[PDB]
Amino acid sequence: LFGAIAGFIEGGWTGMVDGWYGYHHQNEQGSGYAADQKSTQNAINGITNKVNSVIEKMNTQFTAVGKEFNKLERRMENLNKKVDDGFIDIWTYNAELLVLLENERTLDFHDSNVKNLYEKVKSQLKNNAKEIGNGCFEFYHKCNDECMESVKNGTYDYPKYSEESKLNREK
Amino acid sequence: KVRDQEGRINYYWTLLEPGDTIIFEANGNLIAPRYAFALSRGFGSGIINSNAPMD
Repeated sequence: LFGAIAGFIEGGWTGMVDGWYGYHHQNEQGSGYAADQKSTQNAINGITNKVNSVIEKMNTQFTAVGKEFNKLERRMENLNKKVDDGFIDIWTYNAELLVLLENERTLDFHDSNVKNLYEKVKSQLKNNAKEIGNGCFEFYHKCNDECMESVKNGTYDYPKYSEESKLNREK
Repeated sequence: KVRDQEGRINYYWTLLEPGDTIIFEANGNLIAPRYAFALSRGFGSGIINSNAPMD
């Protein structure tokens, strides 16, 4: 676990409907909910390949399990029963454990993606913004929709607002 | 000679289904049945070859 989901970020947003991970901004123009398309798309590709790897790795040949034996062949019937029960037990154990462990792999993957998004935004903003907990940043400068979109796609231009942020911070 | 004897007795068995008859015809060399066993069957089990106490 990485501490983002059910961690320093408490709960999810029912408002964000276009993706798994994303931002919620609040400016003078208004607030919103935008999903991070790059991280969400990477997660979608990974989860799709995991599901496909689980499904398509099972290949079988045409077989018929059922067999019939007479009364004088009971060692036959018992051996057939043994092979059938053994295969069923092995497959049941394997399937249950595989699902159990892959659920933890998927949830950890989502937690890591959220934390990585948080760290990316933090490294972009540097000291131009303050961390106020809950995965939430407060800007020392004045941002419009261009600034918010710039933070979102990954082209923030810290030097543009460095001076104003310094003036507002040291006050 | 085995068990003091040279002659041999071959032992045979079969399971009569409920609602069936067995007919023995013999002009000699018959070791006839005297006691039979009505056998209701159960779960598959086995025979353990051991020398251990029983509790």
